[PDB]
Amino acid sequence: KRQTNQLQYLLRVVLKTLWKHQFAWPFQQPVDAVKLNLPDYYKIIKTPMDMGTIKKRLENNYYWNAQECIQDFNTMFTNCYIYNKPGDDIVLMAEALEKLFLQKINELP
Ligand SMILES: CCS(=O)(=O)Nc1ccc(Oc2ccc(F)cc2F)c(-c2cn(C)c(=O)c3[nH]ccc23)c1
Repeated sequence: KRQTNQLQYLLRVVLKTLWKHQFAWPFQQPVDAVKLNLPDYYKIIKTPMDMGTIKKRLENNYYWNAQECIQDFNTMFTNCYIYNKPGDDIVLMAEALEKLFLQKINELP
């Protein structure tokens, strides 16, 4: 049986696949509430999360384990579902990314 590190797999396989997805671009940096005109965002969302922050955490030895990283991805998706209206384009984009994420995480070593 091959021994492959879970956090390494999360960086090189999982994050890489999601980052390249056509719907990844609104999730590659923190939400810019000022430019997007969402003045209530940082009041409703208490733990903001994005793939750019996850990428930095994976590169800067932040995570204790793979589950702490998985929680950051889940926070990013649920923040989107909490803030935005169902049926909004951004929600449809997050749902497609979350479906791909769950597929990739099923094959985690
Ligand atoms: C890179 C971060 S950014 O903030 O610098 N750029 C950025 C650009 C577009 C965005 O969304 C859109 C998507 C598809 C459209 F057709 C129009 C949009 F505006 C969002 C965006 C992200 N997220 C997570 C939300 O929850 C959200 N709610 C409302 C906007 C958003 C963020």
